[PDB]
Amino acid sequence: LDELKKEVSMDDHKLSLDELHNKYGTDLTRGLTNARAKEILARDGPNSLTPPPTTPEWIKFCRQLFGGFSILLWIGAILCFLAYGIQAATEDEPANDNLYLGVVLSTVVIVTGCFSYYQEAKSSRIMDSFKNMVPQQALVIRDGEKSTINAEFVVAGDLVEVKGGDRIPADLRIISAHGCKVDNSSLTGESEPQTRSPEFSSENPLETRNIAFFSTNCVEGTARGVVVYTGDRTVMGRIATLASGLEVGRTPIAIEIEHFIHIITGVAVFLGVSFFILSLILGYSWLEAVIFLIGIIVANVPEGLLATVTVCLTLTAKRMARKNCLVKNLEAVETLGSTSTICSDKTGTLTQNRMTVAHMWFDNQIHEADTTENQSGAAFDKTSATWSALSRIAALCNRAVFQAGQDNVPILKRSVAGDASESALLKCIELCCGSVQGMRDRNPKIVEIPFNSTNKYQLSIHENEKSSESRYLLVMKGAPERILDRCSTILLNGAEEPLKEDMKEAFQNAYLELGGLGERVLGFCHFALPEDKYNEGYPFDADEPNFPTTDLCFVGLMAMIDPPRAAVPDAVGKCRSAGIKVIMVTGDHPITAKAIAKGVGIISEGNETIEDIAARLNIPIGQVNPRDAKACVVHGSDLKDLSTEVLDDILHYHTEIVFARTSPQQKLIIVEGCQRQGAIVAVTGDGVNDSPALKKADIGVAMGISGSDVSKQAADMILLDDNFASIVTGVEEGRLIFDNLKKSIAYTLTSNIPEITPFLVFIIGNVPLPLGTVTILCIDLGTDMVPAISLAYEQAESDIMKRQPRNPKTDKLVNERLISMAYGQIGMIQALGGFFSYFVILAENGFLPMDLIGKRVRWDDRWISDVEDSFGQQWTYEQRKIVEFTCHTSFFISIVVVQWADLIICKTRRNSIFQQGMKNKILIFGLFEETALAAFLSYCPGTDVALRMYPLKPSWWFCAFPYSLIIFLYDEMRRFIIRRSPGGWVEQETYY
Amino acid sequence: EGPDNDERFTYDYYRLRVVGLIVAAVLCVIGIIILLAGK
Amino acid sequence: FLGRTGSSWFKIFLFYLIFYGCLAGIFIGTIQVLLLTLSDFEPKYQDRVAPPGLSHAPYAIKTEISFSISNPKSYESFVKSMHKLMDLYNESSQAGNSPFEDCSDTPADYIKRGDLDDSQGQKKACRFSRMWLKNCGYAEGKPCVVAKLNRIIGFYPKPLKNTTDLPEELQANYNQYVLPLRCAAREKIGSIEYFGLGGYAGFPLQYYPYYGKRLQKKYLQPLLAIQFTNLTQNMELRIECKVYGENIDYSEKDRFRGRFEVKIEVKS
Ligand SMILES: *[C@@H]1O[C@H](CO)[C@@H](O[C@@H]2O[C@H](CO)[C@@H](O)[C@H](O)[C@H]2NC(C)=O)[C@H](O)[C@H]1NC(C)=O
Ligand SMILES: CC(C)CCC[C@@H](C)[C@H]1CC[C@H]2[C@@H]3CC=C4C[C@@H](O)CC[C@]4(C)[C@H]3CC[C@]12C
Ligand SMILES: *[C@@H]1O[C@H](CO)[C@@H](O)[C@H](O)[C@H]1NC(C)=O
Ligand SMILES: [K+]
Ligand SMILES: [Mg+2]
Ligand SMILES: [Tl+]
Ligand SMILES: [Tl+]
Repeated sequence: LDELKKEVSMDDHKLSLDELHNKYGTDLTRGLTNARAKEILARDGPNSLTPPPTTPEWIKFCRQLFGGFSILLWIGAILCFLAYGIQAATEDEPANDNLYLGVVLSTVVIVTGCFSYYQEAKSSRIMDSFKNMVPQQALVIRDGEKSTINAEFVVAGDLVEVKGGDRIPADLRIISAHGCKVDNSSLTGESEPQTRSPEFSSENPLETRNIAFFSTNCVEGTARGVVVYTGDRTVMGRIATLASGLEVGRTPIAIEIEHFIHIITGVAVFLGVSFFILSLILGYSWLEAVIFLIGIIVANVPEGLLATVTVCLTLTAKRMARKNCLVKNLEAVETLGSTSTICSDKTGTLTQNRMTVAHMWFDNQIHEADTTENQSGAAFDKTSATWSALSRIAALCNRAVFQAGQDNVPILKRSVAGDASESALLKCIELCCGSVQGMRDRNPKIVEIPFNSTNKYQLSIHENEKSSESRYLLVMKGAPERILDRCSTILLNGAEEPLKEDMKEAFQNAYLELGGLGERVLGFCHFALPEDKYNEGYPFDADEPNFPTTDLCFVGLMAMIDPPRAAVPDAVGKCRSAGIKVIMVTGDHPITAKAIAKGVGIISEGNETIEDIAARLNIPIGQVNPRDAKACVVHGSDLKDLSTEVLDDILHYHTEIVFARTSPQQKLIIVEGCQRQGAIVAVTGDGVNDSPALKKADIGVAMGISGSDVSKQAADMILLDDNFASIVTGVEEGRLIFDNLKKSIAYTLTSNIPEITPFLVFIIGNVPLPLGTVTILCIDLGTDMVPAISLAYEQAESDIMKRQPRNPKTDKLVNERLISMAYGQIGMIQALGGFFSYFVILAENGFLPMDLIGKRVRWDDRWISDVEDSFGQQWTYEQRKIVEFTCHTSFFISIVVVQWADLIICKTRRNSIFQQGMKNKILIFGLFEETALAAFLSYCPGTDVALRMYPLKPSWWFCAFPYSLIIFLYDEMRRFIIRRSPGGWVEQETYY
Repeated sequence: EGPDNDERFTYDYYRLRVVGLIVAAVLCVIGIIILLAGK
Repeated sequence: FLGRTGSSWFKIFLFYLIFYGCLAGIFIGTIQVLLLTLSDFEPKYQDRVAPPGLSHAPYAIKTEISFSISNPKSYESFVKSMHKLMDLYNESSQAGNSPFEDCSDTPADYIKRGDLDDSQGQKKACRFSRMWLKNCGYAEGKPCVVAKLNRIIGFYPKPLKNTTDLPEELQANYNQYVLPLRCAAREKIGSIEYFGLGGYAGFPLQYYPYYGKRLQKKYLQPLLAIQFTNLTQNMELRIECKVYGENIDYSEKDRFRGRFEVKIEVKS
């Protein structure tokens, strides 16, 4: 469906003005007829974007109500009402058991539904942001007259007019223009104004001057044009549809959840029906056969687990909110940890998005300035008298000014009225020479010649601030070579000197080096005009050369670039140390893209492209073995004629990849290419041209300050302070939460065994029921909750940023090793500790373990109010039941006591508690509150009716203590083996 | 005692409950103290 | 295979065999020590049987015994359980001076055979003739229910003293030696008739205290036969038999705590 939109567009900028009118039945001068425009409206439809059909929240909520655990809990809830129905008909049961348990279980499903619904959130308003880029109104020429109309009423063929400050209402063929410049950052991510004129200037319509696009704005001048595309058919309207239309897809974390749901659901249905038939064979009435099944359901399903996961995710997202990293989708909290490839935009993401002075060439020396936002570098020069001469030209031969009321904000961050290069120079001098306004007050400008297309220079004449002179100084800047052809002397370390071929060659060298760094280079020179030849009232003519512009003194060079953000180089290296592959994907030109790649460490030192090898060896590129080149730089124009299989080979064959001059669909294609190889991919960006890629990414991260509204709609995560170091933190947090989920899951599952085994022995042994159904829910929904959550606050056991990204195909959240430990080893020890306390309670009340076998028949018989114990005493029905429920209560408390040790062992997968310590305060809180809850549930009056919880005698609490301790020792010995031999036996069997 | 051994079939479940609830409360307070050591 | 290789499948079996073996051996060990802390003659706790339960022979479907006099197999169900109990009180079962003893044919005081020790043989229990149960196949019309006080080791059932007012106000009040049992329903549409030891409507105190199964096997607890020769027919009659005493109490939950709940209906 969207495969059409993933392709590069076709256009009609090659046609003549006249020819273009024939195609659209239009007038170049009079414009369309009121009737013809209305006709075309009904024909083509409105100049608007329609949002894609969404899935209502209704269906979204209910889709969770049927996912493995909820299905089993539904079967339980209904099976409760089943047994209740069968009762209400047969023998009038005045009880509330099956009825209430059926109500409780149905509530558990609904509430669990809210948790998973909260986790599976999708806040997407892509198409809405795009719609915000179409103006409310447009100016059209109809019947030879200009009028404002609803922009939706704009059709292909009419004559539109735009001017500085307004949004392009539709894709236009420029037919007339006067000084028109446009901001195409929507399509390129670059905000430098692009001229628009009627002349065709490139085969590529996205590069030609005679096309203006919807989603962009006119920055200055005026233009008229013929509408060629409207609504969804515009270049960026298609990007809108592509972006808004892209299928979301399941996250890595989501896939893991479903996976263990299958496992646990599997064992549940297995043991469920395996013992349902095992009971009927033993001659159990279907009346009972279902009651046992309900218990089996409740025992096997970890009722509180899915909600635990959600809370652990939420708590991890809260910590990241506190580092200026907003998470829109709870699952995106983990994806960053599983990320193996980052596709990053350059401008406004890796870079500050601001022309900044990078180097200066004066005194036959290359000086480097500090490009960082917060200025974390050092000085370059202050002493040289040459510097002050260059500094003066940079301030004086400059027409840029700071906007009013910025004195509060830092120099480099403040808004400037002017072109990017003049702003850069302004901020450079203001920083290291103080107020520039001061320099422009001490040296009043009397005449100037602003930068001309033809002159290729800008000159200014000022009254020298010096009192002993107060004469006229000439300054000029422009193209380095043009400035050179106008110089005779060079200000070396203070004093001038003739411009010999020697210094002239050093100039060329300096010029070539700075240009090689991808930096824009300017020349600077001045000339102190002779006093006798220029009186204090001498008039200077700016129109006609009234003053010399030759034999001037060359002062120096200055170079500039849109520099990396301070934290970016280090963040890139850190991603790469964690084994994450970092690719650059930018709409910017290749020379600039490549230079920043080396600056931030995308391309490491020494690594070459095929083009680099060819130039170094002075040989044809076809003569170069492409396997000798680990780095590559792909232009979008070449990308366009490559198949995906060939794109896949590029991705496979290079470690250091730069995709430059890419369109928005091309970014999507590169992302998909990476994913196709089985990689989890993150995208980082800030422009509307990142929207499709951000949507398709497993996780999209947008910049918060510099980011466009669209990009932040398309993302899963926002960096609110533009701190790229947050990606590094995000991946670290993502890995940590993945491990801690394992700990929390194992902990929760472990207590399933002591809830399952009592029901089994109840059938096979014919003893009184050791633990009840209600009692199970008091564990999974009550006591285990806070402890399970607390594992989310566990510190790393080792340097997680030192390991490679997990293999999502092999490294699962819940594997066989977890089940073996939780179900086969620790849970089994917990089961016994439960049974022990059960036998203790009964034996101390007169029913010794031996006489318990095959007694349930008489025990449950409501009409036998005289059962004989081991000592020959006789018990009524309600009397023995009180002891039985007291058994449920102590078995319950036994679970809590054995979960104490389990909580401590689940703390660490490898390390010892004596190494990791007990610095998790939430965990300790869990221990205290868990025990408080259990005690309250046993001793609070009335709980014997609502939950069948009975007061325990002090000695009862200590039954499971020896089992709780064996768990601690056992797991500590086991992990001691793991560490002592990384070999594999204990490791490959039990290492979560 | 002999025929007056009524205490043999008696248990102070009332005191046990009072003590049990005291303990539960104090464990609840202790927990808050440790948690609130930083919020 | 599914998971691993044969070598791995073996090792995982050798482990869980030794592992579960140890766990079973430990579990058994903790059961040993538990038993080691317990007496053979007396249970550690008795507060959960404390107030004695009162149970009868007619096995009630739901605290009810409804049947038809004009039908044979209508009551043959209740006669099965009635027979089961009384079959134990046979004279052929009580033979010789061992381990039985002839006790007062009239309600007497308690009998202490020492302590709950094995320092003596089987503590000798009082004989009880089912022949003390006058009038009661059994009552084919108007049932002859048999009551019973639940056995508790070392329990001395103490009758109420005639200090103040009483339900069966002072009638045949053998204050010193009889634990009374008065059945009731207002709703007085019946005819209560009690049979027992010495002809009294109670339990003779000479059968106490019970020394337990280990120290007193073949021991016989006193019975109290109750006959309802009611002149009514074809209606549910809620009859409650209540025992009175210093050590006797009741509960709204446990409807068998020192009392009966019988729903007789001679629907004939
Ligand atoms: C306990 O006493 C009952 C009294 O009914 C015995 O029942 C006797 O059963 C035999 C054989 O079935 C009959 O011939 C008699 O008529 C019954 N009564 C009597 C008085 O002998 C019963 O057999 C006795 N049980 C034991 C174990 O001795
Ligand atoms: C109540 C009692 C009788 C039930 C005992 C169940 C035992 C036999 C179960 C419980 C957990 C189980 C193990 C759980 C995990 C694994 C790892 C997997 O890669 C192979 C199977 C294996 C090794 C299972 C084998 C059987 C097992 C040990
Ligand atoms: C009980 O049986 C005796 C004979 O043993 C008889 O005289 C008497 O009438 C019976 N009593 C009743 C109330 O039927
Ligand atoms: K995404
Ligand atoms: Mg950008
Ligand atoms: Tl469970
Ligand atoms: Tl659990």
